[PDB]
Amino acid sequence: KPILAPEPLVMDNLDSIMEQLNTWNFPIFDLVENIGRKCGRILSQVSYRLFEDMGLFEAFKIPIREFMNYFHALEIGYRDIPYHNRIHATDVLHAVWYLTTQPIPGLSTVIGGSSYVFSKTYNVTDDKYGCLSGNIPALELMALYVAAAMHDYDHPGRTNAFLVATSAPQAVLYNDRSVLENHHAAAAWNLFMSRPEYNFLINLDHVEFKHFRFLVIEAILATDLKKHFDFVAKFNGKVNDDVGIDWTNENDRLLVCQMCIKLADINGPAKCKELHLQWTDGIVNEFYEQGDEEASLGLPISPFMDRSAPQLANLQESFISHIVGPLCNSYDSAGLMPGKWVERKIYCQITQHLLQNHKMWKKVIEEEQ
Amino acid sequence: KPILAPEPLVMDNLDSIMEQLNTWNFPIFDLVENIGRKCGRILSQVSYRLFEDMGLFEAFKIPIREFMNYFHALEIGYRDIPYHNRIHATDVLHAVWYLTTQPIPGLSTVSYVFSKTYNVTDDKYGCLSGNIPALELMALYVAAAMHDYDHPGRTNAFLVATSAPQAVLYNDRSVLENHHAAAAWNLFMSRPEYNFLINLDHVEFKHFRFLVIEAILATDLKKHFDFVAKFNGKVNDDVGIDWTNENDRLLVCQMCIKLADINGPAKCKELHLQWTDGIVNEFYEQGDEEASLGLPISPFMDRSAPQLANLQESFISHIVGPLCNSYDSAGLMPGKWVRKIYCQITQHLLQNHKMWKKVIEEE
Ligand SMILES: COc1cc2c(cc1OC)-c1c/c(=N\c3c(C)cc(C)cc3C)n(C)c(=O)n1CC2
Ligand SMILES: COc1cc2c(cc1OC)-c1c/c(=N\c3c(C)cc(C)cc3C)n(C)c(=O)n1CC2
Ligand SMILES: [Mg+2]
Ligand SMILES: [Mg+2]
Ligand SMILES: [Mn+2]
Ligand SMILES: [Mn+2]
Repeated sequence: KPILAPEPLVMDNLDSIMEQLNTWNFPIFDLVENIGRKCGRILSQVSYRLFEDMGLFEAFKIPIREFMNYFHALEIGYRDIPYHNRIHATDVLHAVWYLTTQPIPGLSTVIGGSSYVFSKTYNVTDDKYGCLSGNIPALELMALYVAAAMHDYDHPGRTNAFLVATSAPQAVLYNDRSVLENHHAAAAWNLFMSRPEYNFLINLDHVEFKHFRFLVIEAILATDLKKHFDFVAKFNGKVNDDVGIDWTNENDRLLVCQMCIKLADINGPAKCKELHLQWTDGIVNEFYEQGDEEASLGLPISPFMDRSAPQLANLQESFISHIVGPLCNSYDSAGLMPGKWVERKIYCQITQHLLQNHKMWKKVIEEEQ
Repeated sequence: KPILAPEPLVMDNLDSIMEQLNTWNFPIFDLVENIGRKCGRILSQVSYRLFEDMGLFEAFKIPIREFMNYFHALEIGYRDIPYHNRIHATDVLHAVWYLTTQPIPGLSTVSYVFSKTYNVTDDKYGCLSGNIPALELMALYVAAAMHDYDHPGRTNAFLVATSAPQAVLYNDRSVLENHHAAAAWNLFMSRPEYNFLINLDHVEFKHFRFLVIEAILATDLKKHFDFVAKFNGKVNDDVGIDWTNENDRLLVCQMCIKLADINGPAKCKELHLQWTDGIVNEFYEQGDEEASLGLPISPFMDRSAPQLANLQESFISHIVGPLCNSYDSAGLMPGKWVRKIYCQITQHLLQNHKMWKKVIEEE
């Protein structure tokens, strides 16, 4: 019955691609081909590297075998669908790691902090640059990373609105409230608890484990796009009406973690053209599969989900303008965006990609009109 | 095989008690004895009478057989535990009906239904059923019937502390209330013999389901203070309660199902004390199980060390009292003009509070 991590445990010939993890535009699809399509190891392998990179194994006496057992079971439970698969989960984990360990221009380190981890890739001795992992305790950072790995577990390639409209068993079970996000969290925790071979958290005390579980759940549930505007408003409030992010306040740290996983979840439009376009193919393929089923069931086809009338450019442009753009703006306004001091001015790779990708789609719109 | 209602759908031997439904201190335990303790028909029989009394069957072309099928299946699924049983569910349904149908002094009256027990000659009175559309009222009543379905006689905190499958399933968030709503809707949808809502259109049905869920989830005591604050907010704000606003009517409905859920301390001594025995018995059963494990026994749950009077007094002072005060302040409490108002409900709550204080002093 229990799914255990294959004898090799850590694969050895992937070192060249794995060295590139500390870039924003990590070539994740090249990693897929390297490892093997539907080999089912990308997540556990990347998880190992990133946890190793942060010294999380040592920080929480995590047994590597149980870690790799759980993460393999987890990744096996991601379905082979175009977008919400184990490759997306790996991508999201890489993004929250990048966002939390890379230099942020003019970020202050929290007074009185000794407990925290730092990436081996964070070798700078600058006072002009900080990173989130210096302001967020290791337990909370680990919670965020595990959440990213878990966050879309057993996704069926349909939206919540679809599950609700068709009274799917999941929607009835969760009373039409964050159906998939509740499922991802609940199923992934159930998986964890089902076997002692999965108990990589054996050395947290009872209090720590309970707090960890709470944080993981809050992070996963924050991925419901239905609550996107509420989260952005609430964060904007703390930066505009309030004294800003109190890194000493547990609730402010939670809210940064949630904004962080949200940005990571929908990072595609903020990547280089190549990655962005590959992820686009994935998501629109899931949408059309839903459109097919909606039609066959006599329900009206949802916007942007008709293969016959795609409106691809409109989907992309509006998604960037209404969702991703405001989220990046909000996150930048708090000063959490990785970036570089120019020669003061800040150069920000993430918002620059988002601008270029937005331009690109606005051009297709004119040409098609 | 589905659970269907007993062939003679309406019982005929309960007429002396069922006419007394339009009193606050409905003798519900006498009805239990009339029907038979574990006969399992109390909820469906009361539901029939109240829906009949409101003309809801006619208002929504509800087929009575499917209605009675569902409500019997529902009541069968309430467990035989001391408090969170089908008798509590019936009690809660009776309370929301009473609160929404009975005369409220100086309430402005505004499709809608009215109780047969309500005369329209007295202008100095209104009732909530005149300000809340029939669909929303029906949602509230069905919610009350469903609201504690398949209760295991343990608190959410217990289920969370012991990583019960339900707590893992609902991520520690309103575990029981999510379960009650989800299990009761699953039951409804499982059989066409249960589809008493067949004649709502798609829009109405969706809105109905949303309202029912919101009412059930509002019974989580963890959210008690938020609801009371929010309601006090709308009352003490400008324009007060806007009966034309849907979100203002939802909060009224939620405050109504909340008051009904914990109505016991606002009943006559006799009823109050019977319900007390029930709840403390569930608490001690949980206390037992907590000690069977290595968990510390929760406050007021040790039978070998009871703080009954403290439990009662603090529950009234911290929970019930503020809720009644809030609800009275909005002017929604049933009562009689005697420029003075006599209010049976707040009167009972005061007396029961006094009673427990006295008991605390004697020690
Ligand atoms: C990374 O690329 C993308 C990733 C996603 C989505 C779109 C992407 O690009 C367009 C996406 C969109 C979505 N609904 C929306 C749709 C349809 C269009 C728009 C304009 C806005 C929303 C919220 N809904 C409900 C949804 O589940 N998703 C999945 C995540
Ligand atoms: C109407 O009678 C009663 C009905 C209930 C409860 C108490 C009653 O009166 C004692 C009750 C109380 C409870 N917790 C509390 C306890 C224990 C004590 C106090 C002071 C306050 C709360 C919120 N919790 C967690 C709980 O589940 N319940 C069940 C509903
Ligand atoms: Mg998701
Ligand atoms: Mg309850
Ligand atoms: Mn995702
Ligand atoms: Mn109840």
